[PDB]
Amino acid sequence: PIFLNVLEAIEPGVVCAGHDNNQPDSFAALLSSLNELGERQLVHVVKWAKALPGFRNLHVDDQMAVIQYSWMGLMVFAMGWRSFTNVNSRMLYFAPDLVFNEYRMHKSRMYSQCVRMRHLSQEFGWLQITPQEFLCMKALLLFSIIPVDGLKNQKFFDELRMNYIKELDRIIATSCSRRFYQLTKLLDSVQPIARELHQFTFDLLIKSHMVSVDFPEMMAEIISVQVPKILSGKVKPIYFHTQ
Ligand SMILES: C[C@]1(O)CC[C@H]2[C@@H]3CCC4=CC(=O)CCC4=C3C=C[C@@]21C
Repeated sequence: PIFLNVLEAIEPGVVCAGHDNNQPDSFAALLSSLNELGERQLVHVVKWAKALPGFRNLHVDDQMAVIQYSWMGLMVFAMGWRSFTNVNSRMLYFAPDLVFNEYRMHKSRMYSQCVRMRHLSQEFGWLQITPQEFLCMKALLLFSIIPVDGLKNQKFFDELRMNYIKELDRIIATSCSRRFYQLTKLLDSVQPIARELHQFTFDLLIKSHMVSVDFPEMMAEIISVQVPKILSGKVKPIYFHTQ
């Protein structure tokens, strides 16, 4: 009741990219649209996270940090879910006005990464993830990447993360054990994907001026300030099982 009531009530609604589907696809136009969509989704991720049960118990500085580190994985996870519920994972449903088909996957120069994300999407089907499990897993996904040196107040974070794990546990509840195993495995699988995208968007930002790919304000900031901390090993994901 209560926990899930909150997660359902705060789930963001549909977000459009504002892409112009009439002009021919192209590396520059597709990625620039994705970046605009990224900026827009970021606004929602922030509002969503701040409304999560117990989130404000975290030190104010830790709050923005965990959101900026988890942003990529969060977007990837929700996207895979939208792709599964809308186009049965046949394509990547980034937004109602920005669906990637085989051709866009290739023209965006993100084919292998898109293949990886499509696999994630398909897993929602293969595992028959319920909407409730999806919401719990997405929440937990927000608390799955932190600085090696710890946050301002690691204790509140560890406590909060532990609670979201217990919540996923209740929703699942020798079948419980098997289900918990496969869902935590799925959650772990998001990280390697998020890392490839972190590397890709970072490289893209550095040469964005040469390829005509625009990066909105807040994203350009996150990719140049928070993402390199992840790429250089200062910030690491928290895996359930050893990789
Ligand atoms: C194109 C790029 O710069 C590299 C990877 C892209 C990511 C891929 C994951 C993603 C999922 C969504 O549903 C919203 C937009 C979205 C992105 C928008 C811009 C990024 C960060």
